[PDB]
Amino acid sequence: HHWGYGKHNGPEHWHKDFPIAKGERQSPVDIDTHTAKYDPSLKPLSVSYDQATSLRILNNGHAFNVEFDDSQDKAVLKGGPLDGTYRLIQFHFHWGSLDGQGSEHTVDKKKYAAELHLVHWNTKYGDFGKAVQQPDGLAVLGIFLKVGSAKPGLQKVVDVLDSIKTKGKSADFTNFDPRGLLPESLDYWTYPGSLTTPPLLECVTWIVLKEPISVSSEQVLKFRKLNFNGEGEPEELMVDNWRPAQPLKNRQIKASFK
Ligand SMILES: COc1ncnc(NCCc2ccc(S(N)(=O)=O)cc2)c1[N+](=O)[O-]
Ligand SMILES: [Zn+2]
Repeated sequence: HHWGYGKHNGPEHWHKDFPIAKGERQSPVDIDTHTAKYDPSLKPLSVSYDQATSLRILNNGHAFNVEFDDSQDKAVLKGGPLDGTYRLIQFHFHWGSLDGQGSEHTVDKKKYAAELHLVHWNTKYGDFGKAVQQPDGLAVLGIFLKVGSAKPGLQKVVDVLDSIKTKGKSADFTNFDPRGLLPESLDYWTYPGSLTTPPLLECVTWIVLKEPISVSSEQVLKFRKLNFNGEGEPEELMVDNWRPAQPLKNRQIKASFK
């Protein structure tokens, strides 16, 4: 009976195994754009993805991760609100059963169809596993998806999904360029928070871009054809794998723009 997204093991249940679920800096949150403070000391975000080396794509039973070689400084996030250098390890998405929901963060209570998470770890901690045990260990860049025009740079990901339909399947996934998933503007909001899945560790500086990317109806339909279950178990479509907004508690959201 492990965690998941259903009535009996979904987000309302997580605090039983992972008590920090009710902690002081949980994610996601609703971004109240009128209450977010413009911070003219915030730097432009530096996204340096020119040398990213993707390796593999994996269905883990919750989402699918595109994993990268993070054994060298190749795909790094820095500046913005960050001190130092954070290395890209994987990206994944959260999405809905319908285009009206699917994002984890919301903007003035608006849900988007999906949300992309590019996960990076602080190089001062030497690796991902050590980084998640630190309050400034990860920087996750979050990008909203709306449905409209296709995102050409996403198609390579959509086309490999039928090869990892069920939990525990993986495939070869080399030479994927994550620059193709970025909107034009790097204007962002930022706040201190957590992983949005168990173990829910409070180790994340969240950087959420204001500008969503457009993906087609066909592209997000292919996400919804994935499965939560393993091969040869009853089919449970992989949809609605998002945690809802959590209390802001004692925190400020900063804006990099007016
Ligand atoms: C012991 O090490 C680990 N310790 C904690 N969590 C781990 N896996 C969670 C990683 C994760 C990354 C990002 C997000 S989100 N949705 O907030 O972007 C959620 C979970 C691992 N690990 O399996 O390596
Ligand atoms: Zn995520």
